[PDB]
Amino acid sequence: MKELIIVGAGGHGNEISWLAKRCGRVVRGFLDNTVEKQGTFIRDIPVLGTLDECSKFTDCDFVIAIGSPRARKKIIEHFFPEGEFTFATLIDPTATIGENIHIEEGTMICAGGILTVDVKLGKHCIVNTNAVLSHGVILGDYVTVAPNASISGDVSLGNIVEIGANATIREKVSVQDGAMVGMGSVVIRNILSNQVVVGNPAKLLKVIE
Amino acid sequence: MKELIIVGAGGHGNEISWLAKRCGRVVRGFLDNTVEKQGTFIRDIPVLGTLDECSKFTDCDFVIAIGSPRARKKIIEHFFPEGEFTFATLIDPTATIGENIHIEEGTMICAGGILTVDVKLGKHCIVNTNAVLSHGVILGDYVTVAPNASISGDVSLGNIVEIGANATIREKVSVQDGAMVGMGSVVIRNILSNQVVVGNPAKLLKVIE
Amino acid sequence: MKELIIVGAGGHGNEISWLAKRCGRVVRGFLDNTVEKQGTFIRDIPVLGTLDECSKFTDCDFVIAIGSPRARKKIIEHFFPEGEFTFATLIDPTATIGENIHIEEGTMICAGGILTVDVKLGKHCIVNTNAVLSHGVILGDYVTVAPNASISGDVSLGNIVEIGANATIREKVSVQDGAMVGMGSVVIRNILSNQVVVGNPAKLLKVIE
Ligand SMILES: CC(=O)SCCNC(=O)CCNC(=O)[C@H](O)C(C)(C)COP(=O)(O)OP(=O)(O)OC[C@H]1O[C@@H](n2cnc3c(N)ncnc32)[C@H](O)[C@@H]1OP(=O)(O)O
Ligand SMILES: CC(=O)SCCNC(=O)CCNC(=O)[C@H](O)C(C)(C)COP(=O)(O)OP(=O)(O)OC[C@H]1O[C@@H](n2cnc3c(N)ncnc32)[C@H](O)[C@@H]1OP(=O)(O)O
Ligand SMILES: CC(=O)SCCNC(=O)CCNC(=O)[C@H](O)C(C)(C)COP(=O)(O)OP(=O)(O)OC[C@H]1O[C@@H](n2cnc3c(N)ncnc32)[C@H](O)[C@@H]1OP(=O)(O)O
Ligand SMILES: Cc1cn([C@H]2C[C@H](O)[C@@H](COP(=O)(O)OP(=O)(O)O)O2)c(=O)[nH]c1=O
Ligand SMILES: Cc1cn([C@H]2C[C@H](O)[C@@H](COP(=O)(O)OP(=O)(O)O)O2)c(=O)[nH]c1=O
Ligand SMILES: Cc1cn([C@H]2C[C@H](O)[C@@H](COP(=O)(O)OP(=O)(O)O)O2)c(=O)[nH]c1=O
Ligand code: NA
Ligand code: NA
Repeated sequence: MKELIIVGAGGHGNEISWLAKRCGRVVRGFLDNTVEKQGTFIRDIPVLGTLDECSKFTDCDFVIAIGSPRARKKIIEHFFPEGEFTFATLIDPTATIGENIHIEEGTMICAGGILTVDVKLGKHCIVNTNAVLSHGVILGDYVTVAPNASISGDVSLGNIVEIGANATIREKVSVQDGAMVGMGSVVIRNILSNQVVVGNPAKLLKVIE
Repeated sequence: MKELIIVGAGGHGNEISWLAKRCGRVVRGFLDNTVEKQGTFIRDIPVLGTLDECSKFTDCDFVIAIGSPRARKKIIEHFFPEGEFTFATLIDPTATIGENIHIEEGTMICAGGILTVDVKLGKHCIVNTNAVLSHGVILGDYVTVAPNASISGDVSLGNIVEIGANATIREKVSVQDGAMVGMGSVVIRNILSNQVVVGNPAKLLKVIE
Repeated sequence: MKELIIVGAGGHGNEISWLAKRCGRVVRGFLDNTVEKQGTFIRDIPVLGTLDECSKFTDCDFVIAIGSPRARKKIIEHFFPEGEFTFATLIDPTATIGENIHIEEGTMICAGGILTVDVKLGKHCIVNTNAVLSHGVILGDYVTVAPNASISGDVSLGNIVEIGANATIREKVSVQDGAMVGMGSVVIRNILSNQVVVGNPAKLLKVIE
């Protein structure tokens, strides 16, 4: 397999370098724009430079290890024009991937995650540690599912949706593009575009756009 | 082992056909009363007919893959008179079954579930994906534990109890027959028969009967 | 390896005898002060006597299998003077221990627990079943993390902190010494010393000292 460039040397990039290693991949390094991170390492893996150096590594697979759905979309749209780069799909050896699971390029399925049956993910999704996506779940592009999220059957998550840590989503709930579910929320109603909901039961906090 | 008939071709039957396959079982097919499902398949496995065709398959093990505790009880009482049929016990290879675990016929323990020590389950129980039953937990017959439920030590769950996804139950809590705990509930008090409780902390919503 | 003495023959000691067995350890027995437990067993393992018999077993490793952080501290300070005894570190074969994980003596990591990267634990910590400690998490001494707790990145847990079952802690939150987070709490603010917080979102209930 090609060596991997990880975009993002923060908390998510730290954990995705670990995922890559567990997947048997060689990480060439990170690209990160943070001034303080130039010349730095995570566990023997160098920050090689800024995102505008990505054209130096067309021989590598990429993943965008940045938790914010919008930040991944923005990076793809600016730095990764269609067909110029290839993207890894990283599935932790301890993740459970069942039957009729469809996962598009750039997606990261972390340790202990469970996707049961008939689950569809778009490009550059994240399913973090110990999260569960039950039967018939659909994710759009650039969806972030945080650790321990509980995504019940037939839930639909639009593009650039974020589901916070240990939140719970009732079966058949639809979450429209750009919405965010706070950590620990108990979601029993559909959510409209760009809405942030929090609490038990989940209620509208604010709109993100 | 005998081939398996799965009663219920909905969301739970979909996931239990997957469980059966993972357990090395051959699923002969589903029985389901849904008109729209006659002549249909889940992933190469046929809906063979209606529940009143169950006497055609006495050479098979059965499981009742229907999430509603009352629906499983009703099906057993009408269609499965004592000693006429045999029932599978399905334990996912990725479920953790510890020591002095007692599980009665027809029970389904799904992927990533954990039963630690001194746990007792009655007949036709479901412990769904990533749920944890800690030391001394007792389930009656026809108990449903949804994905990611957190059932602390020495909790007692009566017959036809349902514990919703990612709910949490305080140690030593008793839940009397027929009660339901909403998804995400934080249960710190005993629950009486047929009560539905929701929220954090869990409070009485309504009575189911 | 040395045979193990487990201090505490209650619910936690029951589960830690199971952990020890899974770790390939031989448990010589329990020490427990409970009058009713003298001459009793858990699953072929005897209660040998009271804690003041610990000097009879300097040839054994010890673990303090008592959930209360303060009870472990009190037992260590009274019965286990510095350098007189050795302590086991027990990590369930189904726990995931990632890279640059530092765990001090007497710590118990239970079945399905996940510590990702750059996690530091002090002495006599407990990480119970299916809990997740994400990148950069730091635990002091005598920290209890209950089943299914969701401890996000860069969270700091002081000494004698207790995090209740299936609680969720927002990234970068600091919890000062002696605080307790109720089961199912959604913690989005720092917590001060000896504070008990409950609920969604977590709010001050009382002070423990
Ligand atoms: C490995 C990893 O670490 S992956 C990362 C895992 N982390 C997550 O999933 C955390 C996701 N983040 C959240 O849930 C945040 O709490 C957010 C984004 C919803 C809101 O954060 P902020 O915009 O900083 O909101 P803030 O904390 O200032 O709170 C504003 C109000 O909303 C409430 N609130 C905010 N978040 C939540 C929540 N998750 N649940 C309940 N109430 C909440 C607050 O109580 C406050 O109410 P008030 O006006 O009555 O005081
Ligand atoms: C693989 C799988 O998918 S397995 C399936 C996993 N799914 C589950 O576990 C979900 C279990 N279902 C639930 O928890 C449901 O929310 C139920 C059954 C408790 C209630 O559903 P309904 O009867 O449809 O109640 P409904 O949604 O109309 O809400 C009624 C009231 O209760 C409240 N409420 C309902 N459920 C909950 C909940 N889980 N938590 C908090 N509040 C709740 C609502 O906010 C509403 O309050 P209001 O009167 O102030 O508006
Ligand atoms: C394998 C295993 O079993 S490991 C063990 C796992 N167990 C745990 O993690 C449980 C931890 N314990 C808790 O969370 C407890 O609920 C505690 C310690 C916070 C409080 O317990 P107590 O001191 O007995 O408080 P009590 O139950 O009397 O409730 C007092 C008030 O706080 C509220 N409250 C208490 N705990 C909680 C909670 N976790 N969430 C929300 N509200 C709570 C009650 O609703 C009550 O409010 P009121 O005054 O409005 O009636
Ligand atoms: C949005 C964005 C972020 N970054 C980097 C800056 C930070 O080091 C990193 C984000 O790290 P951090 O803020 O910890 O968040 P995350 O959980 O997504 O890792 O991403 C870029 O290099 N370019 C970008 O366009
Ligand atoms: C109660 C009941 C249900 N069913 C079928 C109808 C539906 O296809 C199926 C239930 O599917 P569904 O409604 O998705 O719920 P579950 O989560 O339990 O699968 O069970 C019967 O065939 N007979 C019965 O007596
Ligand atoms: C605090 C303390 C407890 N114990 C014992 C008494 C009980 O049997 C046991 C605690 O069991 P229990 O009360 O079930 O709680 P836990 O979850 O910690 O097991 O610890 C001692 O023997 N000495 C002590 O100093
Ligand atoms: Na798990
Ligand atoms: Na959870």
